[PDB]
Amino acid sequence: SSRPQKKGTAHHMKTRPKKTARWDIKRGPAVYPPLPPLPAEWTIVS
RNA sequence: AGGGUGAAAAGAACCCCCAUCGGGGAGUGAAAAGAACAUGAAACCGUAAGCUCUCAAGCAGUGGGAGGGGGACCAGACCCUGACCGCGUGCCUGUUGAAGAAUGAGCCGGCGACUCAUAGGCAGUGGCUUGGUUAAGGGAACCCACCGGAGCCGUAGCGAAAGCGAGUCUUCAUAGGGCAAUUGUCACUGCUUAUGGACCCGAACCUGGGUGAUCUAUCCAUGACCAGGAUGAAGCUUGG
RNA sequence: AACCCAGAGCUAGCUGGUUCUCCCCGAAAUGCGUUGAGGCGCAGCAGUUGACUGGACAUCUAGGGGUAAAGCACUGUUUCGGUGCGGGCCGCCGGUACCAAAUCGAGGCAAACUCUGAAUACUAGAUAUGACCUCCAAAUAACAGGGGUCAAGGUCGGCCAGUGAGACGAUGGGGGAUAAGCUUCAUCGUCGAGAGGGAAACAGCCCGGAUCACCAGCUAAGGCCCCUAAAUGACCGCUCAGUGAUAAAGGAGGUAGGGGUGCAGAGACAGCCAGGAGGUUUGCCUAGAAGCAGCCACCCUUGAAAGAGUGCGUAAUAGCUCACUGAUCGAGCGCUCUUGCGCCGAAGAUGAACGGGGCUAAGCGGUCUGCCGAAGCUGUGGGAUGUAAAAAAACAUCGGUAGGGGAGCGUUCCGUGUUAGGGAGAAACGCGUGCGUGAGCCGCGUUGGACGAAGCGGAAGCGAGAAUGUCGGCUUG
RNA sequence: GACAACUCUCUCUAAGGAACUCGGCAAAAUAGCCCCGUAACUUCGGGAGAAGGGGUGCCCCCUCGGGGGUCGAAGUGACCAGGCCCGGGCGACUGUUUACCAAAAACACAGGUCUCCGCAAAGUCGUAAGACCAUGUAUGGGGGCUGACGCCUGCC
RNA sequence: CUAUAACGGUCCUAAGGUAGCGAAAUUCCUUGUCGGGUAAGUUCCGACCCGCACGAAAGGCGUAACGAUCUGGGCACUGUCUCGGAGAGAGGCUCGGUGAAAUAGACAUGUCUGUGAAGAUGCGGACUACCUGCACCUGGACAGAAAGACCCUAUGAAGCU
RNA sequence: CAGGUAGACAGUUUCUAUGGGGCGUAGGCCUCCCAAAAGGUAACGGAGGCGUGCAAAGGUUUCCUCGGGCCGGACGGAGAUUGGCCCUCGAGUGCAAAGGCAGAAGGGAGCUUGACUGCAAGACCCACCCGUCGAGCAGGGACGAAAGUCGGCCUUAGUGAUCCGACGGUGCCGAGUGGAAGGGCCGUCGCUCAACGGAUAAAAGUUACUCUAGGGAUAACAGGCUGAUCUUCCCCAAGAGUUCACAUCGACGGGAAGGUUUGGCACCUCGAUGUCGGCUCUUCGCCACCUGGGGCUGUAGUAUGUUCCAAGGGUUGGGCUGUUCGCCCAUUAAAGCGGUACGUGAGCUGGGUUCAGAACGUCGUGAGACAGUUCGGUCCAUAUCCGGUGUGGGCGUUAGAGCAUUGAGAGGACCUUUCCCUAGUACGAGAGGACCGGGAAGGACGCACCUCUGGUGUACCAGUUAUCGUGCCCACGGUAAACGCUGGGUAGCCAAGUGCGGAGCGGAUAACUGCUGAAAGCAUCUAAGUAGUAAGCCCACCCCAAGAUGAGUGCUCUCCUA
RNA sequence: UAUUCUGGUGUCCUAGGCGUAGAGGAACCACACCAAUCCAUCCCGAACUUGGUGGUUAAACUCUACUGCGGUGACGAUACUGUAGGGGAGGUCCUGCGGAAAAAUAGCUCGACGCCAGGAU
Ligand SMILES: [Mg+2]
Ligand SMILES: [Mg+2]
Ligand SMILES: [Mg+2]
Ligand SMILES: [Mg+2]
Ligand SMILES: [Mg+2]
Ligand SMILES: [Mg+2]
Ligand SMILES: [Mg+2]
Ligand SMILES: [Mg+2]
Ligand SMILES: [Mg+2]
Ligand SMILES: [Mg+2]
Ligand SMILES: [Mg+2]
Ligand SMILES: [Mg+2]
Ligand SMILES: [Mg+2]
Ligand SMILES: [Mg+2]
Ligand SMILES: [Mg+2]
Ligand SMILES: [Mg+2]
Ligand SMILES: [Mg+2]
Ligand SMILES: [Mg+2]
Ligand SMILES: [Mg+2]
Ligand SMILES: [Mg+2]
Ligand SMILES: [Mg+2]
Ligand SMILES: [Mg+2]
Ligand SMILES: [Mg+2]
Ligand SMILES: [Mg+2]
Ligand SMILES: [Mg+2]
Ligand SMILES: [Mg+2]
Ligand SMILES: [Mg+2]
Ligand SMILES: [Mg+2]
Ligand SMILES: [Mg+2]
Ligand SMILES: [Mg+2]
Ligand SMILES: [Mg+2]
Ligand SMILES: [Mg+2]
Ligand SMILES: [Mg+2]
Ligand SMILES: [Mg+2]
Ligand SMILES: [Mg+2]
Ligand SMILES: [Mg+2]
Ligand SMILES: [Mg+2]
Ligand SMILES: [Mg+2]
Ligand SMILES: [Mg+2]
Ligand SMILES: [Mg+2]
Ligand SMILES: [Mg+2]
Ligand SMILES: [Mg+2]
Ligand SMILES: [Mg+2]
Ligand SMILES: [Mg+2]
Ligand SMILES: [Mg+2]
Ligand SMILES: [Mg+2]
Ligand SMILES: [Mg+2]
Ligand SMILES: [Mg+2]
Ligand SMILES: [Mg+2]
Ligand SMILES: [Mg+2]
Ligand SMILES: [Mg+2]
Ligand SMILES: [Mg+2]
Ligand SMILES: [Mg+2]
Ligand SMILES: [Mg+2]
Ligand SMILES: [Mg+2]
Ligand SMILES: [Mg+2]
Ligand SMILES: [Mg+2]
Ligand SMILES: [Mg+2]
Ligand SMILES: [Mg+2]
Ligand SMILES: [Mg+2]
Ligand SMILES: [Mg+2]
Ligand SMILES: [Mg+2]
Ligand SMILES: [Mg+2]
Ligand SMILES: [Mg+2]
Ligand SMILES: [Mg+2]
Ligand SMILES: [Mg+2]
Ligand SMILES: [Mg+2]
Ligand SMILES: [Mg+2]
Ligand SMILES: [Mg+2]
Ligand SMILES: [Mg+2]
Ligand SMILES: [Mg+2]
Ligand SMILES: [Mg+2]
Ligand SMILES: [Mg+2]
Ligand SMILES: [Mg+2]
Ligand SMILES: [Mg+2]
Ligand SMILES: [Mg+2]
Ligand SMILES: [Mg+2]
Ligand SMILES: [Mg+2]
Ligand SMILES: [Mg+2]
Ligand SMILES: [Mg+2]
Ligand SMILES: [Mg+2]
Ligand SMILES: [Mg+2]
Ligand SMILES: [Mg+2]
Ligand SMILES: [Mg+2]
Ligand SMILES: [Mg+2]
Ligand SMILES: [Mg+2]
Ligand SMILES: [Mg+2]
Ligand SMILES: [Mg+2]
Ligand SMILES: [Mg+2]
Ligand SMILES: [Mg+2]
Ligand SMILES: [Mg+2]
Ligand SMILES: [Mg+2]
Ligand SMILES: [Mg+2]
Ligand SMILES: [Mg+2]
Ligand SMILES: [Mg+2]
Ligand SMILES: [Mg+2]
Ligand SMILES: [Mg+2]
Ligand SMILES: [Mg+2]
Ligand SMILES: [Mg+2]
Ligand SMILES: [Mg+2]
Ligand SMILES: [Mg+2]
Ligand SMILES: [Mg+2]
Ligand SMILES: [Mg+2]
Ligand SMILES: [Mg+2]
Ligand SMILES: [Mg+2]
Ligand SMILES: [Mg+2]
Ligand SMILES: [Mg+2]
Ligand SMILES: [Mg+2]
Ligand SMILES: [Mg+2]
Ligand SMILES: [Mg+2]
Ligand SMILES: [Mg+2]
Ligand SMILES: [Mg+2]
Ligand SMILES: [Mg+2]
Ligand SMILES: [Mg+2]
Ligand SMILES: [Mg+2]
Ligand SMILES: [Mg+2]
Ligand SMILES: [Mg+2]
Ligand SMILES: [Mg+2]
Ligand SMILES: [Mg+2]
Ligand SMILES: [Mg+2]
Ligand SMILES: [Mg+2]
Ligand SMILES: [Mg+2]
Ligand SMILES: [Mg+2]
Ligand SMILES: [Mg+2]
Ligand SMILES: [Mg+2]
Ligand SMILES: [Mg+2]
Ligand SMILES: [Mg+2]
Ligand SMILES: [Mg+2]
Ligand SMILES: [Mg+2]
Ligand SMILES: [Mg+2]
Ligand SMILES: [Mg+2]
Ligand SMILES: [Mg+2]
Ligand SMILES: [Mg+2]
Ligand SMILES: [Mg+2]
Ligand SMILES: [Mg+2]
Ligand SMILES: [Mg+2]
Ligand SMILES: [Mg+2]
Ligand SMILES: [Mg+2]
Ligand SMILES: [Mg+2]
Ligand SMILES: [Mg+2]
Ligand SMILES: [Mg+2]
Ligand SMILES: [Mg+2]
Ligand SMILES: [Mg+2]
Ligand SMILES: [Mg+2]
Ligand SMILES: [Mg+2]
Ligand SMILES: [Mg+2]
Ligand SMILES: [Mg+2]
Ligand SMILES: [Mg+2]
Ligand SMILES: [Mg+2]
Ligand SMILES: [Mg+2]
Ligand SMILES: [Mg+2]
Ligand SMILES: [Mg+2]
Ligand SMILES: [Mg+2]
Ligand SMILES: [Mg+2]
Ligand SMILES: [Mg+2]
Ligand SMILES: [Mg+2]
Ligand SMILES: [Mg+2]
Ligand SMILES: [Mg+2]
Ligand SMILES: [Mg+2]
Ligand SMILES: [Mg+2]
Ligand SMILES: [Mg+2]
Ligand SMILES: [Mg+2]
Ligand SMILES: [Mg+2]
Ligand SMILES: [Mg+2]
Ligand SMILES: [Mg+2]
Repeated sequence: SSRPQKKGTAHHMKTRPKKTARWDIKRGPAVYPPLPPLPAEWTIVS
């Protein structure tokens, strides 16, 4: 055998998970319409 | 190495277990503090009561908490236990890097290491700045009032030096260049530096002075010892 | 080179150890010199303190250069070609198809070659508000400006540290075997000194830099059959090898596609029927060579077609069969590439060993949308440090080893003090639904039996888990 | 007490007989006494207990060893008590030695040879005084190398 | 005749190894080659000489006797062995009495494989495993008994030349 | 007092990196490359130089152009001197290399001494110490008509801090004062201080007699990484093989795997994590030595050759070695190769770490030394845990028991050689001589066993020696360790003795051989579907076995009294 | 003031150079010829020097023209690369955003600009 193996960090570089697919990279958080302005949390009644 | 019964031996009569020791009562005493006696932590050894483990894999915990128990007054809380699920590669040292199969610690409690003196530098605080300060020494014993200006720091530099001096050395030349044309000090506290063992513990050694020949190495004096058996040199006498 | 004592706490650039808490900042493993290499001096890069400053992050322009690429103008190198002085062999002063400089033509190569020559990098200059609340303009919005606050780089010094064994990864290279988790340099990233998520586990790969609380929310990297959070989602293609965990040359009617080129409707491929002749037994060679041991030639004729013969066969013939042609059959078929995914090549030593179970998708490409996913970001509350000099209110900030700075707690003792308090129970010992960022404090006792706080100050034999420490006590076996 | 494995101190083991093993390590074997016999080799002393063989108890009889009988599987019946032979190296020999991992081929040795020393000697120990050498005197005393006996000991 | 070299030439030294021995306690290559002993011989004996690198008082070559010497072979003999067996004692084992030690971070202390400072009970994935004794066995725990004798360092120590 | 002179004696020194051994080599400076177009930059990376030289090779004024082709010219030739045309920087420049430089920095001529004194703004380089460039100013000059140039050299190497001394100068100091001695200052000289930032003026070895503190920051073994070397293949096919590349070989080259050889690395442990052989004891891999089944053959037969599947079993006994290796003897079916830390040292034992003694050869003056040889030479261990082989208790198994079993799972064993029928039949001209299927005897191994043959048999029985007891004879007893010594021996235990075992027209496969048969109207062992077939795999055989917590099923028994 | 021409003299530059063909003699520049007291040749009045002649555009220089050589040289695209990733056992390949050659060809090129003296218009 004239080929080596992948030890330690080398091996990590090779084997770590990646999304190659151009479509999954370009995804993102959903865009939800804004919320109507909400009331005051707690009010003091005197 | 081995300290502390009580104020006082009042150190426990008498009965019981009973060969003695040891104990349980009674009695002494504020207390038994009962002679292995004063406070009496930890390791370690147990005894009892509450919950719980015998299909289980785990640096023993932690977040969640089934079921069961306990002392409450803010009874929806606290405390003990712990069905099962999740997460969780002892500590130190030292390393590019450790859970390491890298070193170190059996466990528990004590002892155990940047100290002191004196100087130098710097910082922080004061005191004086009619410059600052005293050293040894003297002191109603110490401390301390009051002394003690000898010293020391700051007020002029340049130059090897004579020497000159707000200048001076280098120069034929100030022509240029160099260096100068100003500055507090005495304490206390801290950080560092230096000198002494100088953060602690740890060598093999080095030298000086003694002590050893009852062991062993040689010898010296004077004693003692070596069962039993073989073999048969010289020499000597016999005779060719 | 005895022993004991003394100098002696010898000396040890070496190894081990060096004890309370919280807050802020925070490295280096490089260069030079060294009887130096595991030490040290200075520099580089901490911290704290002052003095000057005006930047940094971006944007554009300008400089010089000789790397990457490229090239043959020089220096080498090199192949063949053209021409050839120059040499070898022969003759007798005669011959040739033999080796060869320079130049030409063609074609290359180069760390120590350059007529050329980038990108970045370096040096320099010039252009441009970092955010947030307010005032605001008849005034609303926005814009403009005033005002206020905050954040942000650098040189020179003072005081005073560590560091001077680095590791891998990306990239450029040298040594080595374009071997090594090897080694040695250069520009960077992470680890060192960095927790969290993804990587089955997994210093150095990817995301992200942890003030703290929350049984809230949105996301990054990465994921969505069950173990195990989210789609047993959607729509296109592919794979049949459990490929989906790894390796090459090479092999191949594997398979799904794409592109050229042959033919054909007077019938193309395969099958089946027949023919496959004459010269001639071609010449040579040979005992023989007759298509078929070997050598050379490989034409011609009759023809629908038939090679002086593709293979078998004979001692040599014969014989079988192929190339090619007519017929039959009636719609595709030939030989070429080339992608994608597979197959074989592919074989080790304790036992599935490639996360498991499993899956023809739960594998692989391509496209669409939901969700999960961290200590990142948001939400709601507390703390601290810097502005900063009381607050309060802002804004920013708060990972951290070596290491530096700030703020504290506790122990014994002294001053106040022959203190307050204490046989109406001190110290100590044991406890706490008490209060602190912690060191700890405050309170309580069916223990204990005589001392002794707080405050405001002072001093140290002042804090222990590590020293094969050390002395006692007690285990384990 | 019991009578496992295994270890150790011991006895025995069919057929074989060193095949074991680094190596016959350890075991087994031999063994006294009397009688016969006894090699190479030699420094003529040895070798030599060479090797190898026979006999052995208890009774009577004869002579002062011999004959006859008789038991036993076995008679020096236990204990005690040599295995031997053929070779080679090294060292002549008996001796000495590393207390506690080495007993030898190392050390010694008789012998050899060199050299110093005439006596108030050389040599050794003492700062010195002096002591040893030696109450000796070159057939003696120091020191160096070699190592019986045999053959020798070459060149520079 | 292949060969070898008594014999010559030259070189250099103070001079160039004579007698005797020789694969040896000396021989590297090397288990030299030959002969013997053995069914088979890296040892042994004899001889060759090509003495890496014998040699003449650091003695050379012989040698009878001697040796708890080193080394080869042979007869006798045997559990040394083929290939183990049985027995006796002292332990081991049970019961009563007395009663240690080295060791020890804490240990609730499986296997395979993978990972990892590159050989894991302790991290991952599977697999296997009721709790706990006793007798035996010694593969592991990088098992235990402190400076690693070997290698390097130290401007260490000592002895010796 | 002086000179000489003994490691007899004393104190000390003996560098760093080599390949972390000897040995010689290297250590400062300069140029080029590496060096990634600023500068800087390492390697035991690749090339070379320097430790000076010139009185002109310096200064200046002024003039000039080298080299290389081709041609002419007495000797004279390839090449000397001379003439001429073409190319234009290819020569030169004291000496390396680099960068420069053509009416020049290159060649010549004339005059010289600036190869000056006093200096110096500012820069570059920079840890420091050093190092480099320099406009400008004054003095006194050289050359030049003058402008101007000149503080050595086209540039970059040609060097050495400090202390100390030496010579020449000097308006300085001069220990009461005057002088002197001696010093200061300026100029300069003196080290291969070359280990070149120089430790002193002055310095080598050795330790296996050794020791201390440390680290393996650095090796020796093993582990890991790597795989050059090694081992096993595959690709191409020049040929060989009567014809014929591919029965069998396969040159020139290529592509791999493995991790067993010799290595590289230094990640690993240094304290007591240690190499090669045997003994005992396993176990696993397959690249298959034999045994089972096949394909091809240049296979007639027997026997081969090569290759495919196959690791269930097997793989002897000796002479020789420290050995891995290897050689032989006699067998054998065959006497396989590897891994497991030499697999195995808290299981055993030899060497090896050649420890201290000694001797030989050799090196060294020497102490001593040797990957030379030789003789001698101490490794301990009561098992805590895991792991194992056995053997119990507890508890579970849903009321408690006693028996009998099913069998998930686990193991043991299924091995092999001759000979004889078949048949001297096929096969072959003969010589030779089968496949297939039957039968016996053996081997090894396993399971038992004691009838026989034995071994032991300290239960016993007999002889017998010495001796002391029982009063003495007789006869017995003790002792001669754990039989005094011998001769026998039953039961037990045991083997060399005796038996027995290895069975399967069961199941499913590997290779291979096949039948029907498409995709490609042909063919094809395969795509559908099936048939044969292996010492292999699984059931059957033999023991264990419901803690098989999934704790099974069956039969029976017992649950009183108040 | 212009313009044209000759000679001198510079600066800028794309470095204007060689070749072929043509033009210039009144002026200007040059050679040609002749003689050597200043000076001159390592030999030579060749060069350099002083003083004459009056010949010629032959050489030289000058001016116009021309791509044959020479010099210069794109646009595009490609190689390379900065940064953000991806593939491969590796040697090395690929993508996005930004920069961007060398070579080769297409073209360009027979310089530009200024002062002085001297003629001519
Ligand atoms: Mg490999
Ligand atoms: Mg991984
Ligand atoms: Mg995403
Ligand atoms: Mg009483
Ligand atoms: Mg009594
Ligand atoms: Mg009493
Ligand atoms: Mg009472
Ligand atoms: Mg009372
Ligand atoms: Mg008490
Ligand atoms: Mg279970
Ligand atoms: Mg458990
Ligand atoms: Mg470590
Ligand atoms: Mg370490
Ligand atoms: Mg301790
Ligand atoms: Mg320990
Ligand atoms: Mg203390
Ligand atoms: Mg200190
Ligand atoms: Mg002090
Ligand atoms: Mg005495
Ligand atoms: Mg005495
Ligand atoms: Mg005595
Ligand atoms: Mg006497
Ligand atoms: Mg006596
Ligand atoms: Mg006697
Ligand atoms: Mg001593
Ligand atoms: Mg001390
Ligand atoms: Mg002292
Ligand atoms: Mg010292
Ligand atoms: Mg910070
Ligand atoms: Mg050091
Ligand atoms: Mg700083
Ligand atoms: Mg440029
Ligand atoms: Mg260039
Ligand atoms: Mg290039
Ligand atoms: Mg190129
Ligand atoms: Mg060229
Ligand atoms: Mg060309
Ligand atoms: Mg280059
Ligand atoms: Mg150019
Ligand atoms: Mg250009
Ligand atoms: Mg840029
Ligand atoms: Mg350094
Ligand atoms: Mg280093
Ligand atoms: Mg790296
Ligand atoms: Mg490069
Ligand atoms: Mg290569
Ligand atoms: Mg560190
Ligand atoms: Mg970081
Ligand atoms: Mg990051
Ligand atoms: Mg943040
Ligand atoms: Mg933060
Ligand atoms: Mg979401
Ligand atoms: Mg789910
Ligand atoms: Mg789906
Ligand atoms: Mg797979
Ligand atoms: Mg035929
Ligand atoms: Mg899976
Ligand atoms: Mg969160
Ligand atoms: Mg947090
Ligand atoms: Mg938080
Ligand atoms: Mg945050
Ligand atoms: Mg605050
Ligand atoms: Mg604040
Ligand atoms: Mg404040
Ligand atoms: Mg912090
Ligand atoms: Mg710190
Ligand atoms: Mg107190
Ligand atoms: Mg007190
Ligand atoms: Mg308190
Ligand atoms: Mg009282
Ligand atoms: Mg103290
Ligand atoms: Mg105990
Ligand atoms: Mg017994
Ligand atoms: Mg006996
Ligand atoms: Mg026997
Ligand atoms: Mg016999
Ligand atoms: Mg013996
Ligand atoms: Mg015996
Ligand atoms: Mg006899
Ligand atoms: Mg004899
Ligand atoms: Mg011998
Ligand atoms: Mg002797
Ligand atoms: Mg001894
Ligand atoms: Mg002896
Ligand atoms: Mg001796
Ligand atoms: Mg005398
Ligand atoms: Mg001797
Ligand atoms: Mg021999
Ligand atoms: Mg040998
Ligand atoms: Mg032998
Ligand atoms: Mg020799
Ligand atoms: Mg001699
Ligand atoms: Mg003899
Ligand atoms: Mg003796
Ligand atoms: Mg037995
Ligand atoms: Mg006993
Ligand atoms: Mg357990
Ligand atoms: Mg690994
Ligand atoms: Mg493992
Ligand atoms: Mg765990
Ligand atoms: Mg064990
Ligand atoms: Mg044992
Ligand atoms: Mg462990
Ligand atoms: Mg040193
Ligand atoms: Mg020293
Ligand atoms: Mg000495
Ligand atoms: Mg650069
Ligand atoms: Mg550079
Ligand atoms: Mg270098
Ligand atoms: Mg000159
Ligand atoms: Mg001037
Ligand atoms: Mg010159
Ligand atoms: Mg000096
Ligand atoms: Mg005087
Ligand atoms: Mg005077
Ligand atoms: Mg005086
Ligand atoms: Mg005087
Ligand atoms: Mg001067
Ligand atoms: Mg030095
Ligand atoms: Mg130096
Ligand atoms: Mg010196
Ligand atoms: Mg020795
Ligand atoms: Mg010593
Ligand atoms: Mg290991
Ligand atoms: Mg082939
Ligand atoms: Mg290391
Ligand atoms: Mg150990
Ligand atoms: Mg196979
Ligand atoms: Mg045949
Ligand atoms: Mg097999
Ligand atoms: Mg097997
Ligand atoms: Mg086998
Ligand atoms: Mg057979
Ligand atoms: Mg072995
Ligand atoms: Mg072991
Ligand atoms: Mg010698
Ligand atoms: Mg011995
Ligand atoms: Mg146990
Ligand atoms: Mg039950
Ligand atoms: Mg049964
Ligand atoms: Mg079954
Ligand atoms: Mg089971
Ligand atoms: Mg069977
Ligand atoms: Mg027949
Ligand atoms: Mg048969
Ligand atoms: Mg029997
Ligand atoms: Mg019987
Ligand atoms: Mg018997
Ligand atoms: Mg009697
Ligand atoms: Mg008796
Ligand atoms: Mg089948
Ligand atoms: Mg077939
Ligand atoms: Mg068909
Ligand atoms: Mg099928
Ligand atoms: Mg079968
Ligand atoms: Mg049951
Ligand atoms: Mg159940
Ligand atoms: Mg141009
Ligand atoms: Mg132009
Ligand atoms: Mg003309
Ligand atoms: Mg042109
Ligand atoms: Mg372009
Ligand atoms: Mg990239
Ligand atoms: Mg350009
Ligand atoms: Mg171009």
